[PDB]
Amino acid sequence: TTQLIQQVSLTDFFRPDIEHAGSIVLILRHPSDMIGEANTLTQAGRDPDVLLEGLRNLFNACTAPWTVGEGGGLRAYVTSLSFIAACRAEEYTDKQAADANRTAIVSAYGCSRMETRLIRFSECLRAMVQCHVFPHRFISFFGSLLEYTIQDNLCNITAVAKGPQEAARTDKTSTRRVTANIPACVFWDVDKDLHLSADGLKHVFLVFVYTQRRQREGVRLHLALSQLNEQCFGRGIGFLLGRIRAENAAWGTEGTRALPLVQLSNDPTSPRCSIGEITGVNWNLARQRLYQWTGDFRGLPTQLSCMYAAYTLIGTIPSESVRYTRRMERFGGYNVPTIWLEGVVWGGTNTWNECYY
Amino acid sequence: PFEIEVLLPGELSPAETSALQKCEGKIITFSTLRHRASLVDIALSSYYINGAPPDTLSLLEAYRMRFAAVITRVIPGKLLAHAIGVGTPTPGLFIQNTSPVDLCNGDYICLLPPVFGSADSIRLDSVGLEIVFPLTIPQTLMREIIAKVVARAVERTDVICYNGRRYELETNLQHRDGSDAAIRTLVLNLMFSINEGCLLLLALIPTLLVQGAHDGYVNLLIQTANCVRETGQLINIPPMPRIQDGHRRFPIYETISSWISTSSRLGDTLGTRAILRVCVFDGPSTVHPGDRTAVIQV
Amino acid sequence: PFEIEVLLPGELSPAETSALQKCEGKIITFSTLRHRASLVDIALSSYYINGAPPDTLSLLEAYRMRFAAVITRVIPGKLLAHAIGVGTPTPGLFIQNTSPVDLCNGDYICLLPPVFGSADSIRLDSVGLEIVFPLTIPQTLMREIIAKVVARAVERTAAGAQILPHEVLRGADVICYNGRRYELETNLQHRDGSDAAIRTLVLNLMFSINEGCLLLLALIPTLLVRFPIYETISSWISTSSRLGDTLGTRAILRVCVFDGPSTVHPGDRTAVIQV
Amino acid sequence: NFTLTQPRAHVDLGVGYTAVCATAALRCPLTDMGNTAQNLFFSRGGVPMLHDNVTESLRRITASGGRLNPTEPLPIFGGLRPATSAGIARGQASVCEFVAMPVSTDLQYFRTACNPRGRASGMLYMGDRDADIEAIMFDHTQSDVAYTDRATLNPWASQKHSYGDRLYNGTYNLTGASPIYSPCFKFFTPAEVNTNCNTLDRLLMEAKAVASQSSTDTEYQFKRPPGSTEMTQDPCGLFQEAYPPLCSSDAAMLRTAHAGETGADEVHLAQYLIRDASPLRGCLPL
Amino acid sequence: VAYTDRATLNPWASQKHSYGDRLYNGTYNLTGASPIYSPCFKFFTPAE
Amino acid sequence: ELAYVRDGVIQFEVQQPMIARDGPHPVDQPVHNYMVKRIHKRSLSAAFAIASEALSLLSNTYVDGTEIDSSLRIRAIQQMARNLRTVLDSFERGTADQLLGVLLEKAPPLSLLSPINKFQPEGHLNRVARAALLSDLKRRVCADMFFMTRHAREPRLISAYLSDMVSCTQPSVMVSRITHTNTRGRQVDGVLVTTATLKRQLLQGILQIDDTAADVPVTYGEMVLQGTNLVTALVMGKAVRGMDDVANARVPADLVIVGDKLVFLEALERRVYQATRVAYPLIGNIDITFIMPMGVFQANSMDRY
Amino acid sequence: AIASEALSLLSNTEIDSSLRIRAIQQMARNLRTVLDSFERGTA
Repeated sequence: TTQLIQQVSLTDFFRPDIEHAGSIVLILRHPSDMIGEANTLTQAGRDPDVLLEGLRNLFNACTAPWTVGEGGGLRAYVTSLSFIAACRAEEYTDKQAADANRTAIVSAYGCSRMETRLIRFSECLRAMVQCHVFPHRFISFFGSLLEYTIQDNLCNITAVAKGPQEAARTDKTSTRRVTANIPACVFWDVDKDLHLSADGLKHVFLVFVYTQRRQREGVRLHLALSQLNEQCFGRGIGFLLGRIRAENAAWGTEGTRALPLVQLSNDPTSPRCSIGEITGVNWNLARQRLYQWTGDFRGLPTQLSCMYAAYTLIGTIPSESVRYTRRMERFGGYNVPTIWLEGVVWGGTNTWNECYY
Repeated sequence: PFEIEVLLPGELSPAETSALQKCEGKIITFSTLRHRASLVDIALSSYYINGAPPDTLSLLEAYRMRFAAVITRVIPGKLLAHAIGVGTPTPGLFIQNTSPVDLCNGDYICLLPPVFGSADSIRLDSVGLEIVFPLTIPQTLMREIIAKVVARAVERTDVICYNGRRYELETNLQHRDGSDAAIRTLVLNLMFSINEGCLLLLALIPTLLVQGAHDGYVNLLIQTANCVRETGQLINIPPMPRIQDGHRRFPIYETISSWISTSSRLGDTLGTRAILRVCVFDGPSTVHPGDRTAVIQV
Repeated sequence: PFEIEVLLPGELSPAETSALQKCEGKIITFSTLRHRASLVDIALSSYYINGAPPDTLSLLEAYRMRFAAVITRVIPGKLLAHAIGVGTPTPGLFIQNTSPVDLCNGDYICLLPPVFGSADSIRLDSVGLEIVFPLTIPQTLMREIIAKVVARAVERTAAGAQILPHEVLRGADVICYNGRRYELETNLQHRDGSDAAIRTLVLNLMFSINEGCLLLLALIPTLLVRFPIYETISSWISTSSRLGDTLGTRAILRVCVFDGPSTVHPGDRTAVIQV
Repeated sequence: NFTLTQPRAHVDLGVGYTAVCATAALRCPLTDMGNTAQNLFFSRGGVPMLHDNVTESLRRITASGGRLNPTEPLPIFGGLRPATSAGIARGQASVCEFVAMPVSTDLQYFRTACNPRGRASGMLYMGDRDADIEAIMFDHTQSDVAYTDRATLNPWASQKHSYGDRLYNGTYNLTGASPIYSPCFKFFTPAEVNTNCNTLDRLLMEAKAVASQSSTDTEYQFKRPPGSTEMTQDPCGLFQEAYPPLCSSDAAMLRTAHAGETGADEVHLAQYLIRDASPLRGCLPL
Repeated sequence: VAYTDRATLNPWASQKHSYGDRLYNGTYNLTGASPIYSPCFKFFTPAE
Repeated sequence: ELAYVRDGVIQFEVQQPMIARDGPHPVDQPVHNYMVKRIHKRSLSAAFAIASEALSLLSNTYVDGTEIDSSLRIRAIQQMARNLRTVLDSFERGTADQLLGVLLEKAPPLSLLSPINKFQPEGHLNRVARAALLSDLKRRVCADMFFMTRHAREPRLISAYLSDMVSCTQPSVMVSRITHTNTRGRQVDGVLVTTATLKRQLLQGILQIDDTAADVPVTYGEMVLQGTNLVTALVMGKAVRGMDDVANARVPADLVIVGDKLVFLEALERRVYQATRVAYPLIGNIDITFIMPMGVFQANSMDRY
Repeated sequence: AIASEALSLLSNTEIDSSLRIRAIQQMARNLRTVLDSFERGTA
């Protein structure tokens, strides 16, 4: 009943020594098909030169050009989510704690030559979101990482499907039971409608925001904790983001009347031309007197450019009266925000749906 | 594992005990799961907080918000029940058949409130609540029923056929709480299909008509196409649209993908999700209606 | 509390035994639920009714509604089989790789037997029974693959019906992934499945799309700058619901290889597990 | 499956000299001098180019030589590489960096080996000054220990921040991991060194504990794959000195037509001979 | 392969269809009564 | 019986010898410094996969009452015992080959220690001394090359080698100097590993067999800790040990005498490392670079005479 | 709640014996305390 997956990792892009046990990581995928499908994804609305330059500078900044570029065989599979979580937490109206947490993070984990790479990655993701390439089709879920080892540029990263938090009992430290702590500072407050007594098998929705504003488009991590199905949650995300949906629709319309043919089709003695069409003697001489309707397709070439919902049903919890607890600790001089989430199980399939209602 | 415990209220026993004994394999459904389960929040709560008690929208909402619950053989000691979230099935949770048409293994039967003939009601003197019996109506039947309902609602702004069996039905225009939602959803779905691929599809209508002169499928396609084949020939339409982005990307693929996505979304919204697949063992799958039917967990 | 074991043909032809040994590692479809499934394949294509018997949908439904099984080595006198469908779970199963497409661990995979081109199968002259091995692909990639196939079929039909050429070179159409090249629609001949079984389905989808777009364009847009006329709409809704129900979502397969190789090729050591 | 694991620990009690090693042997050669070109066109930015009709001809001319080159569609993006061709039994090819220096060069300096860096540097000042290390290598204003009258050689090749640090060293994220890697980059950046109690341990750790930077399995001189396990030493990577091999202007004198014994000519017209610094004439008939 | 500076050695008989290949090769033997021997065929077809 | 030792280090009192001058310097006081080290960790895992046939055969509990199933069970247990013995032997060989080499970075002491005891009197060098040392090192690394290999036909460099080595060897500790001696009463030096051809050449040239004494004493035993000590150590966390300083198989083994040193050579080229997937250890590599001119000319003009 | 301690005792040569003895003593003390609490509640 226990399954393990072994993956390789590098040292120039990930440092397992800083990361402790019980962390949650997500497996990515190489954009081998994305670099080819970006031409169709960008469409005639925008130009592909910006995306080409972005990927060119991303490849130039990335080390080992002889391995990456066309296949994720010798690349770093596991990537730390703390950096992207901190980067995407700017647009959350809460930065007093974020700045204090990031001042030490940049000083310790960063420094050297990393600001240029960070800016390049930020602009690459901004260009990807602006061009509507949909890069969220490579995000998955995994279990806790309670074991890690590395000797020389090779990390034996292992993970499990479920979570044996109540049965691991490694007893490899001073503690008696294992635990898994992951920050949840990007948890969206969706209790405004469920503030009443609501207990049971709560579902976690991984919703990705897809804004279509002017030079402020990006994807920010979001979390939810409420017992709901795929229909009620969809309706809520539909008629709760109405203002931003209307703004995106108005921004994306970067640019035709009724017709009485229905009445004459409904009433009897309608003009039918079947024998003439079959014979072909009036293939083009009979359609010249029809209704042209002066139709134009320039009003709205595409309609899928207003997508703003990318929720995924990943993560379940059967414990009643859920309440997160935050404490204070130290890792040698820098406090870390940790949430005690132990003795729980998770599972389920991923459902990537693009809703633009 | 985890299970929902059902309490036994005092100063009441005979009528409900006899009803449970007669029900045997009948199962119920619960909305909120906790350390204890009650009986008031099944029918009275669903029929309250609205003033006028409806019969379709409220029942559908309750079914969507509820879960799957099974009932095993009742013992005189206490009440026993099992949840669908666990993966340890136990023989003895077989349910009865409440459909005039016999069923067989291999069909993904969903759940829906009884609307073709309603259901029997049992009067309770201890609390005063009713019990709703789930039905196994086929998916196509409820699909055509909801299609007729939405067509009648659109007309406002009665006879079905099943293997030669026809009977009179009732109207569903007394409540307009879901009519506006259906109108909004269909309007959104229509507004999500403003792509230019339909022009390209209609550009081949004369060629398809010519090719179908000897295909032989016209005798079957006439019934399913009675107005589209007439409206498509009454519009001239631009034969060759101007090329603006066809030299770089193929536009029909995007339109096809969007149509598939919106059709799947509409199907998921309408047909919702089922509960479980019914499978029997030992004897043949042909089970007489109104008798015991074997139900297992897959 | 017993299991079901397949039959073992004793004292068979040396060629037949060699073929069985060679195909032992290949995936073998499970038999019927009750007793046995031997004449089902023969009777599947019996209703030809003076024409091509429609079998693609029937075989797809059978594969979706039927499980799989894992065979073991052949011993003269006694045969052993393993089943994890309705029987007892087994501690790990070994199945050789079949799908040439690259797969990644830790992701949900689906099963869908291909119907375009050709597929691997085993047929014996003295037996007369053939087994088609379905191809396992992730749902996300499968949706794109089927959408591209539908678009290519539609464009081919348009080119063949319009008489004059209508294919516009939009650029390269080669899919590269982990150093593997995959070219689609490389030829326009011997298309035995392009417009044979799926032709009716694509025609129905096209006419439903046409009627829906006409109905919406009749009166819906307003900001752009005796016949009830309801039977057609009801039939379109019914057909859309039927196709949505028959589309199906068979996501029960999963891949999990313990310290397996990065690259995957047919003829490797993989694992089979469910969720 | 039955998996058994048992942790093991090992301690040490000898802080001083305990290990003795003395080996002297030769094995089959693996790599020799190469004649491959360099991927100078992979600049990724620079002067704009619009004369396509002449650039295509230049590319065809430079590809007709027979060296490595990209494919026909010119894949300037990604990591596409030409397919490896067959090779004769001669060794492994390698790059050859070119340095522009004045023709006027002292013969004594060439005889006594030359420093590719340009000037010898030493960090044995116990950190008396942070800028002392950079001054002795980028001053070019004081007399050197090797030249009694001159200060630095190759005035057109040794600079501070114009040519040397711009090209030979590589800054502003321009090194990367391309197959055309400069072997002299390993001793160009002093980086940061650690402190200790005595200098013996410091010099021991400086002269040892060196990891590989390339692989000899392919003739293209690719980077070391992650996870490989190999051991190598670079004694000449820290001494900043490389003795020239046995080379001469004319092969007539090196052919040794007279054979038998050997002689020594002091003053000649245009023929000069330099003895090899490594006495390996008796090992293998060269 | 041997010397990359030059193209090939003996271009007149390095195409598998030259005068020598037409005359003897290793399996042609177009002559009627010429006194052939082993080296005339072993120099072109070194088995497999 | 260890779970968390935090890289413990034993305590000892060792004072390095110092020279005495008693010249132009006043009376001083001794100065000592204390340093700490680190302890590394290693592990090795093994596995042996098997099919379900063995467990299906062993889970019958004599369901048929015959001798065929008994014979099958006995052959299965014999096969699994043989596999266990084979994997145990492979693990023992792996640990044996891994035990050789823990300080390969500083293994060669000659090139990194001879100048120190040859020119530096106490490690304090000024600018001129440092320049002289650098020049000597460059001359040594330029002239050494393969001179020893070229002049291997002359068996007289051993005296020079031992004379050079006698100025760099120092005595080890005296407290933990417990070792097993031969019947003669001479302590051994260490274990040397070399190739079979080198060992044969040494035996035919210099090494003469003159001693015969082999034994395999078993005195390590299995130490145990009392309950009171265990609890009094685990109440605080720190584990203590010692508290004593108040104030079967047969394997041939021989020894040789080369004068003032007693070193024995043990080479097993064919006995072990046979049909093994692990490559032969002690295979190092070296790197070198060369510089050549291209179109050079002299600066003057009165030289072509 | 009794599942956690039972699982810890089941699923986990003097330290282990001492730990087992301490766990058994703690379990006995907890059982005695819960029995006394139940008796007091019944009274």
